[PDB]
Amino acid sequence: LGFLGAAGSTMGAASMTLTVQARNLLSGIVQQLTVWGIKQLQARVLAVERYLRDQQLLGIWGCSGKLICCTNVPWNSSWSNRNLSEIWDNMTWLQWDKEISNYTQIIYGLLEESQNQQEKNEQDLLALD
Amino acid sequence: LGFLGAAGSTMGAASMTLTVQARNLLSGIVQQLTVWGIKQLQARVLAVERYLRDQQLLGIWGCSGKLICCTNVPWNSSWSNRNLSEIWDNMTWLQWDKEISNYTQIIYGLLEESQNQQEKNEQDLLALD
Amino acid sequence: LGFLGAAGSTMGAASMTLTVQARNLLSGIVQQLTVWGIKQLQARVLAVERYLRDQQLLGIWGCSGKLICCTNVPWNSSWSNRNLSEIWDNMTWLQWDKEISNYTQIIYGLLEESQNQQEKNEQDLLALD
Amino acid sequence: QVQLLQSGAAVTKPGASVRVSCEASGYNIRDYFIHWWRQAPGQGLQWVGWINPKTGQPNNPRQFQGRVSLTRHASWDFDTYSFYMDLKALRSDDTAVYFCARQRSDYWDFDVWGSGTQVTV
Amino acid sequence: DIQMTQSPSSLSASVGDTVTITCQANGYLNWYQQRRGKAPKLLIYDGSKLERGVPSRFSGRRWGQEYNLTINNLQPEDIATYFCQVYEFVVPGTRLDL
Amino acid sequence: ENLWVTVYYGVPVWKDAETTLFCASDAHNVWATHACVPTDPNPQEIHLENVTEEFNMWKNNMVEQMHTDIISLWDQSLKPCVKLTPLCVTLQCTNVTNNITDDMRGELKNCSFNMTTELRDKKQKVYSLFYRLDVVQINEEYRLINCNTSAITQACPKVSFEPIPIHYCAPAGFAILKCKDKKFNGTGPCPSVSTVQCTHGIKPVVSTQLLLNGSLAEEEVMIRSENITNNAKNILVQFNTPVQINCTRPNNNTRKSIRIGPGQAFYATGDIIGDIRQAHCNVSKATWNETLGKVVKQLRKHFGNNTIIRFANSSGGDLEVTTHSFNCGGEFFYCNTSGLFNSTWISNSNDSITLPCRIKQIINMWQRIGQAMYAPPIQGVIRCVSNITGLILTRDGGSTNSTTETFRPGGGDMRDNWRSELYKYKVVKIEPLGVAPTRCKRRVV
Amino acid sequence: INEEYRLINCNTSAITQACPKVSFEPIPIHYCAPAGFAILKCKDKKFNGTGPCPSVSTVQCTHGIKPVVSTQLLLNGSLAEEEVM
Amino acid sequence: NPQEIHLENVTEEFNMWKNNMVEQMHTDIISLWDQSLKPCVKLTPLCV
Amino acid sequence: TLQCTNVTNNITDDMRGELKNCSFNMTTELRDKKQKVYSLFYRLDVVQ
Ligand SMILES: *[C@@H]1O[C@H](CO)[C@@H](O[C@@H]2O[C@H](CO)[C@@H](O[C@@H]3O[C@H](CO[C@H]4O[C@H](CO[C@H]5O[C@H](CO)[C@@H](O)[C@H](O)[C@@H]5O[C@H]5O[C@H](CO)[C@@H](O)[C@H](O)[C@@H]5O)[C@@H](O)[C@H](O[C@H]5O[C@H](CO)[C@@H](O)[C@H](O)[C@@H]5O)[C@@H]4O)[C@@H](O)[C@H](O[C@H]4O[C@H](CO)[C@@H](O)[C@H](O)[C@@H]4O[C@H]4O[C@H](CO)[C@@H](O)[C@H](O)[C@@H]4O)[C@@H]3O)[C@H](O)[C@H]2NC(C)=O)[C@H](O)[C@H]1NC(C)=O
Ligand SMILES: *[C@@H]1O[C@H](CO)[C@@H](O[C@@H]2O[C@H](CO)[C@@H](O[C@@H]3O[C@H](CO[C@H]4O[C@H](CO[C@H]5O[C@H](CO)[C@@H](O)[C@H](O)[C@@H]5O)[C@@H](O)[C@H](O[C@H]5O[C@H](CO)[C@@H](O)[C@H](O)[C@@H]5O)[C@@H]4O)[C@@H](O)[C@H](O[C@H]4O[C@H](CO)[C@@H](O)[C@H](O)[C@@H]4O[C@H]4O[C@H](CO)[C@@H](O)[C@H](O)[C@@H]4O)[C@@H]3O)[C@H](O)[C@H]2NC(C)=O)[C@H](O)[C@H]1NC(C)=O
Ligand SMILES: *[C@@H]1O[C@H](CO)[C@@H](O[C@@H]2O[C@H](CO)[C@@H](O[C@@H]3O[C@H](CO)[C@@H](O)[C@H](O)[C@@H]3O)[C@H](O)[C@H]2NC(C)=O)[C@H](O)[C@H]1NC(C)=O
Ligand SMILES: *[C@@H]1O[C@H](CO)[C@@H](O[C@@H]2O[C@H](CO)[C@@H](O[C@@H]3O[C@H](CO)[C@@H](O)[C@H](O)[C@@H]3O)[C@H](O)[C@H]2NC(C)=O)[C@H](O)[C@H]1NC(C)=O
Ligand SMILES: *[C@@H]1O[C@H](CO)[C@@H](O[C@@H]2O[C@H](CO)[C@@H](O[C@@H]3O[C@H](CO)[C@@H](O)[C@H](O)[C@@H]3O)[C@H](O)[C@H]2NC(C)=O)[C@H](O)[C@H]1NC(C)=O
Ligand SMILES: *[C@@H]1O[C@H](CO)[C@@H](O[C@@H]2O[C@H](CO)[C@@H](O[C@@H]3O[C@H](CO)[C@@H](O)[C@H](O)[C@@H]3O)[C@H](O)[C@H]2NC(C)=O)[C@H](O)[C@H]1NC(C)=O
Ligand SMILES: *[C@@H]1O[C@H](CO)[C@@H](O[C@@H]2O[C@H](CO)[C@@H](O)[C@H](O)[C@H]2NC(C)=O)[C@H](O)[C@H]1NC(C)=O
Ligand SMILES: *[C@@H]1O[C@H](CO)[C@@H](O[C@@H]2O[C@H](CO)[C@@H](O)[C@H](O)[C@H]2NC(C)=O)[C@H](O)[C@H]1NC(C)=O
Ligand SMILES: *[C@@H]1O[C@H](CO)[C@@H](O[C@@H]2O[C@H](CO)[C@@H](O)[C@H](O)[C@H]2NC(C)=O)[C@H](O)[C@H]1NC(C)=O
Ligand SMILES: *[C@@H]1O[C@H](CO)[C@@H](O[C@@H]2O[C@H](CO)[C@@H](O)[C@H](O)[C@H]2NC(C)=O)[C@H](O)[C@H]1NC(C)=O
Ligand SMILES: *[C@@H]1O[C@H](CO)[C@@H](O[C@@H]2O[C@H](CO)[C@@H](O)[C@H](O)[C@H]2NC(C)=O)[C@H](O)[C@H]1NC(C)=O
Ligand SMILES: *[C@@H]1O[C@H](CO)[C@@H](O[C@@H]2O[C@H](CO)[C@@H](O)[C@H](O)[C@H]2NC(C)=O)[C@H](O)[C@H]1NC(C)=O
Ligand SMILES: *[C@@H]1O[C@H](CO)[C@@H](O[C@@H]2O[C@H](CO)[C@@H](O)[C@H](O)[C@H]2NC(C)=O)[C@H](O)[C@H]1NC(C)=O
Ligand SMILES: *[C@@H]1O[C@H](CO)[C@@H](O)[C@H](O)[C@H]1NC(C)=O
Ligand SMILES: *[C@@H]1O[C@H](CO)[C@@H](O)[C@H](O)[C@H]1NC(C)=O
Ligand SMILES: *[C@@H]1O[C@H](CO)[C@@H](O)[C@H](O)[C@H]1NC(C)=O
Ligand SMILES: *[C@@H]1O[C@H](CO)[C@@H](O)[C@H](O)[C@H]1NC(C)=O
Ligand SMILES: *[C@@H]1O[C@H](CO)[C@@H](O)[C@H](O)[C@H]1NC(C)=O
Ligand SMILES: *[C@@H]1O[C@H](CO)[C@@H](O)[C@H](O)[C@H]1NC(C)=O
Repeated sequence: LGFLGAAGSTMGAASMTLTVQARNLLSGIVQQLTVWGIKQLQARVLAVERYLRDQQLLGIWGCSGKLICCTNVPWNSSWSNRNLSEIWDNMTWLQWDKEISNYTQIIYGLLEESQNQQEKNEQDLLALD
Repeated sequence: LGFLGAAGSTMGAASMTLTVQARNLLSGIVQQLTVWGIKQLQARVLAVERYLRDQQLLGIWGCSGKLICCTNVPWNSSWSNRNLSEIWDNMTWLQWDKEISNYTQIIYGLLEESQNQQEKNEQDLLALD
Repeated sequence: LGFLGAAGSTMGAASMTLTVQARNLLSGIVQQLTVWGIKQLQARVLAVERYLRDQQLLGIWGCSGKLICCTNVPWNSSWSNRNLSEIWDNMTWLQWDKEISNYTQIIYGLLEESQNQQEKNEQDLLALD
Repeated sequence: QVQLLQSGAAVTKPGASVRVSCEASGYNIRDYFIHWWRQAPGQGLQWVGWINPKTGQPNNPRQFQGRVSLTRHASWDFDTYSFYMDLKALRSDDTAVYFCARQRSDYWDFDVWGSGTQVTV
Repeated sequence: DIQMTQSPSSLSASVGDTVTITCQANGYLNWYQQRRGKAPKLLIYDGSKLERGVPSRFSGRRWGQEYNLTINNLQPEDIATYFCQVYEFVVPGTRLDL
Repeated sequence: ENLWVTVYYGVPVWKDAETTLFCASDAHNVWATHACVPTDPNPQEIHLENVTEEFNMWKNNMVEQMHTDIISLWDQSLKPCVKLTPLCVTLQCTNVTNNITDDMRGELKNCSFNMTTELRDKKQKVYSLFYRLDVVQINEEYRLINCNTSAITQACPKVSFEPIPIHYCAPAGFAILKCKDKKFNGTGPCPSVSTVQCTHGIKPVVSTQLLLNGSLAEEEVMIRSENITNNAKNILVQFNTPVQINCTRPNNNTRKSIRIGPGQAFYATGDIIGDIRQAHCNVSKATWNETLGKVVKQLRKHFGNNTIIRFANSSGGDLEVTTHSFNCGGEFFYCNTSGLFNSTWISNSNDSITLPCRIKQIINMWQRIGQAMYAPPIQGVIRCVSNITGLILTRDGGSTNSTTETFRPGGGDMRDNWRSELYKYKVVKIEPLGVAPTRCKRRVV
Repeated sequence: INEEYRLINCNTSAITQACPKVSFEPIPIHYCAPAGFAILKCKDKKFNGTGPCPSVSTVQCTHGIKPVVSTQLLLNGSLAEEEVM
Repeated sequence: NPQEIHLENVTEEFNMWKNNMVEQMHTDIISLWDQSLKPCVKLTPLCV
Repeated sequence: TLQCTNVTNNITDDMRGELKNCSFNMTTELRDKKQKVYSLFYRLDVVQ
């Protein structure tokens, strides 16, 4: 397949092609007044700024340099309740994203400190023995 | 608290809120000729260049993806000599930075190669058995 | 020595000074209309884009935050066949780059999946027990 | 079209001068040297010399020193160039046909030529 | 300096067959074709290439300090003069006729 | 045992490339060096043993960027100055004959005309002195020479034309290599390479037949050209010992100021205090004739050992290329060098020479035609001293029988002036990622 | 013009004509700081010009400042809270 | 949302007449003033 | 102000009144001399 093909498939089969979507997030204007002079220059700075906002998040949750990284936060059923097979084999990332957009900000707070900063200080207390 | 609150507190209690200072280093202009056209465009480029000079340093010392990173360099008392409790419980990061600003360039050289590059090759020589 | 000195030496002796080549990839204009106004501004955006395209690659192969990174791909002799000592002791990175420029695109495809995507899912299905 | 128009024929007495023109019409005129060649009846070509049209600088062989003058002139719309060759002290040997030519590269490969102008004494 | 000499003053081959002309030339080299009372026209520059807009019957090759011009499948109009030039120097060409 | 792939980040490797260098200077003037990052007090330079690179001038891209950058700064400094559109009128001129020599007979004209005042409905009568090279007769009454090709423009007499040394630095991820061989050709392999962060101080001085205020060679006289057998290519000579040349404008000039409308001033030329004499340049006859000897030895190596070598004066062209043209203190000179290139050298006094010069005020700097510029007069007396550090020659073609080569001075293209300074440098791009085989293998966990 | 009139500027400068659909009304303006920087703010009531302010605070950008031009009296500005400073 | 955070226990040194926010407010409204005069009518014929 | 007459030289009747032959005074390259020139204009570009 190619860029965004797995968009059709289910989550289980679409989570085998992460590198394809990940590689096309940086450039594409590889080679070489305001109009067409500052049009471009305003775009290339937004792409770098949007790319660094997500590498920062992944590093804060302890997932730096990875594409799949399971954490130490338990899944509250109040967010959703569906059989694991009814998620990884009969629906898509597009369908699932619309069912969760209300809780991501709640989840993001749990990953940030309530899991990693709680864990980053304990290796300190352990390594001093 | 919020952005820069712990600036009042002692190092021990102020080193529990690192993510707050770390999150506000990238943006905050969430959604948005030379005047107000080329000055701002030079502001957003300087913020990125300053944020990448720090991530490069942390990676060279073996600390990438972390906020607290125990190293393998011993603390020469010629830099300072105060009881551990007289540092983490009765002074602040603002006070300590001025008492140490003369030796950081000395320390930074020990972390860069004299600890990590020395350690990076030993794993190379060990994993070949 | 200094910037690019080891360019004279052999691979074995030149691969102990990687940090000096790595530190000079970001800036050096530390403190500082279109001519000389947008000349510079076009350069500083290309230096960042070229630096992030290589940190992205090192992360996809599992080498983020490192300068030497032992992989798990076997060396096909069809790429080259020379004794190990005839590589690390009597030739340079400039010589070896020309003898290998035809296969890097073949190799780069292996590193991207033939180890990491293959290994990133195994730990996923191993930590579930 | 990259034509190099040339002027008609002429004939005159010995000891007199003569001027022959050559127009350039359809390209970037200021980027290619212009050479002048000469052919005698039943002979090969002969190099008369080249001119640089940006500065206007000539170059002639030692045989023609003091007798030939190569000049150029443009117009205030800068599209048309007129190159002139002037010969001063004519003799019987100068009976020939003269060729405007446009160099193209550093191989001295002359792809375009002019019609040629016959002049005799 | 510059040396240049070409080798059939004039051959007299007829229609159909093919012939070759050889120039010995130190240092680049070009070939031209000139009918009577006409301005020449460029066929082959740098000794090997050929100008866009010429029948492929003409083609040349080089070896050492000897260059070769040869034309395949002669035609009723390919009778003219052929000479080789290096840079200010030219040579009195050759004449072919059926 | 079977070797595995290992990845290295930060290996010394580079390819060739092109970019935009930025410039740096020290500490108002045309080259706008007040918008250049200040240089650093540490010119770090690293030597690279055992490595030989391949240089090639005449394709160096640092030259095609120094050209377009000083053509752009020149226009940037003329945008805010005064437009002299009311100056194309009919003039009424008269010869100047007040205490002149006989060489300046006809070189100065005293013209009078009608100018616009600060009120749209009043005119003023005004006079000023003009050089003969700036006016033409209308019908054999004068007019400025440019009024059928372009419009003139000049004000801002607080901007100087003095050249300032300029360093060209490279951005991050790039480097500048430098050849330290002393007998270096144009192209070929240089076996003593070295790297710098930016070049030495280059002066953007412009000239036509002699190269001025440049750098010297260290061993002997060098002769560089691409395909010296192609007579359509210039030749670049570079001395190893400078030759001095003292030039002057001996007249004592005054400067009026005419309010042409609101907030616009035109700087005419008033009377002259004293005698009217000609401008010139003096050169030492002994030193010049000596270095001309050291040039024919190197010139003989490319041609036969018993060849006759001649020097002649320029053969024609425009005024800019048929003379040695330069700029000394805000005035533009055009000197007749026909007394320097006059000699014949075959195999086997103590005074000076005087070269007469002319002066112009309507300048068309780069061959562009649609925009000229005026040059305001300078108060007092002009004087400068310069080093001659090179030549630009051109060989006469059609020379067979292998004897009597003839050379004449040339010029005209300013790119040859930059190649005489940037022949030592080249720009490369760093490739810090490499792979190689080794025995270690990643520990599966 | 001589002891007939003329505009007063005709011997020093040229005049443009204050484009008639643009207003001169001042409008409050907030000055914000880029990323990696901060703006401190002193909250002392009796604050001098210089010296140590012991009641600091931080903001993302200032209050609304009106760019009012005047010479002898300051107009439409901000007041002190305790007394005259 | 005009956020504002109080910082206890910390005292800083202020100094007007060297503040740099003032030398930038000056040059930024001198420059907006000329930007609004560039595109409108030149009164050249009025000097009569 | 232009001074125009009709073009009637070898026209059909589709073009009766569609072209005008106008003459006027123009500024030359010397600021104090004028020239008298002419040009053809379409009727959709001039008004009486
Ligand atoms: C290749 O490289 C070459 C080397 O760089 C380069 O040559 C150099 O070129 C530059 C540019 O042309 C030259 O710089 C200029 O130099 C001028 C001459 O300055 C010297 O002479 C002055 C006059 O001295 C007399 O008067 C003094 C009293 O004021 C006496 O003390 C003197 O003893 C002398 O007296 C004599 O004359 C009297 C009057 O006739 C007489 O009574 C008396 O008896 C006696 O006979 C000096 O003032 C001047 O001093 C300067 O320099 C010295 C160091 O030498 C310093 O210590 C001083 O502090 C001072 O800076 C020199 O001795 C300059 O006048 C000229 O300056 C003008 O232009 C610049 C730029 O526009 C202005 O900034 C400057 O202010 C001047 O402009 C002003 O002029 C008028 C009148 O002054 C003023 O009203 C107006 O407002 C305007 O602003 C300029 O700097 C340089 O000299 C050359 N070097 C050499 C070695 O010759 C060459 O060009 C290059 N080639 C190429 C092709 O690029
Ligand atoms: C100014 O411009 C002019 C052009 O106007 C430039 O002239 C160019 O100058 C260079 C160098 O001076 C020349 O390169 C040389 O070319 C010759 C001839 O090449 C032809 O013959 C080759 C075979 O020659 C051998 O065999 C014949 C008989 O078969 C003998 O007569 C010969 O003597 C030889 O023994 C043949 O192989 C060539 O074809 C190949 O090359 C061309 C490209 O050139 C390709 O297109 C072809 O496809 C094919 O690949 C050609 O037909 C070569 O013989 C020279 O070889 C030298 O250099 C080799 C490195 O490439 C090296 O390996 C050789 O050993 C040899 O070494 C030389 O130097 C030694 C020093 O010790 C000598 O000892 C040794 O005897 C030998 O002389 C070389 O390649 C250009 O041809 C020439 N171009 C033109 C148009 O004339 C000039 O350089 C310019 N100057 C400047 C300053 O810019
Ligand atoms: C440039 O190339 C030269 C030539 O190889 C290098 O010189 C050589 O460098 C080697 C490596 O240090 C020297 O080897 C030494 O041998 C002695 C005796 O066995 C040993 O005791 C040392 O520990 C070292 O191994 C060698 O003597 C030296 N000279 C030669 C071969 O003549 C040079 O180092 C290179 N420089 C750079 C910057 O690459
Ligand atoms: C070029 O011409 C100018 C104008 O004449 C010359 O400047 C003049 O120089 C003389 C002598 O230096 C000055 O004379 C002085 O006058 C004062 C009184 O004003 C007197 O006290 C002094 O003792 C001296 O006599 C004269 O003022 C000055 N003129 C101006 C307008 O400054 C200049 O010297 C000439 N240059 C050359 C190289 O001849
Ligand atoms: C550049 O300089 C050279 C010499 O330095 C100029 O050539 C000289 O031109 C003058 C004026 O035409 C010649 O003077 C004439 O001499 C004859 C013979 O005595 C006399 O009858 C005339 O009345 C006149 O005085 C002079 O001979 C000549 N020199 C040479 C060696 O030919 C040249 O004209 C200058 N370039 C330009 C563009 O003016
Ligand atoms: C270029 O070089 C030639 C040759 O060196 C110069 O011609 C020579 O000029 C000198 C100086 O006038 C002549 O010397 C004197 O000549 C007169 C009459 O010619 C004679 O009566 C004197 O006794 C003395 O010898 C010399 O004869 C003359 N040579 C020739 C062959 O005419 C020429 O002046 C130089 N041009 C320039 C612009 O420097
Ligand atoms: C598009 O959807 C169809 C059916 O919804 C997919 O076809 C089936 O895919 C499953 C696996 O996802 C296979 O096991 C079946 O054999 C397929 N055929 C059937 C059910 O008839 C199809 O793969 C989807 N396309 C993409 C690109 O995901
Ligand atoms: C500001 O400083 C005061 C005292 O210097 C702090 O008040 C004490 O804080 C410690 C630390 O938790 C408590 O144990 C004491 O009970 C507090 N009161 C005292 C000593 O009287 C105060 O916490 C500091 N505030 C900040 C934000 O750092
Ligand atoms: C602009 O007008 C001038 C005025 O004559 C033209 O001048 C030419 O000048 C050269 C040398 O001064 C003479 O050889 C020519 O004969 C002059 N021209 C003519 C027509 O006689 C100049 O050519 C004009 N410019 C343009 C672009 O036409
Ligand atoms: C140009 O063509 C001629 C033939 O037309 C070549 O001459 C022949 O060369 C071969 C060697 O390859 C000899 O065996 C023949 O005897 C030659 N023919 C004659 C008639 O002598 C010539 O070699 C060609 N030129 C080049 C440079 O290859
Ligand atoms: C400046 O303008 C005046 C116009 O008043 C010119 O004077 C006229 O010159 C013409 C030339 O033949 C005469 O026919 C007029 O009679 C003159 N008018 C007056 C009122 O005397 C004067 O020539 C112009 N000045 C210059 C230098 O051209
Ligand atoms: C140029 O010509 C003008 C005339 O237009 C000269 O100015 C006159 O000079 C004489 C000198 O005695 C005075 O009496 C007159 O009053 C001047 N007339 C004006 C209108 O100023 C000027 O001197 C000449 N300049 C030169 C260098 O010859
Ligand atoms: C061009 O200008 C001339 C001015 O010289 C005009 O001729 C004048 O026309 C007026 C009519 O309003 C007459 O009163 C004058 O007597 C004329 N003067 C001369 C010298 O003839 C002419 O009409 C203008 N041309 C056009 C086409 O309008
Ligand atoms: C899950 O979310 C609900 C809704 O807010 C909450 O009441 C419950 O306590 C949560 N469970 C856990 C374990 O946090
Ligand atoms: C500590 O620093 C002092 C000061 O330079 C030095 O003399 C001493 O050797 C250092 N000791 C260690 C263990 O680094
Ligand atoms: C090595 O590469 C060759 C082609 O270059 C291929 O035929 C062979 O199968 C490869 N070997 C391995 C082990 O991949
Ligand atoms: C100026 O003098 C020259 C000769 O010296 C003469 O030919 C010319 O006509 C004169 N011009 C004027 C305006 O007097
Ligand atoms: C410089 O080039 C010339 C001609 O190409 C050659 O003769 C000379 O040997 C070269 N110099 C060096 C040092 O290679
Ligand atoms: C304020 O300034 C005045 C005079 O400058 C001084 O007397 C007073 O002590 C200052 N107040 C403080 C709190 O520093």
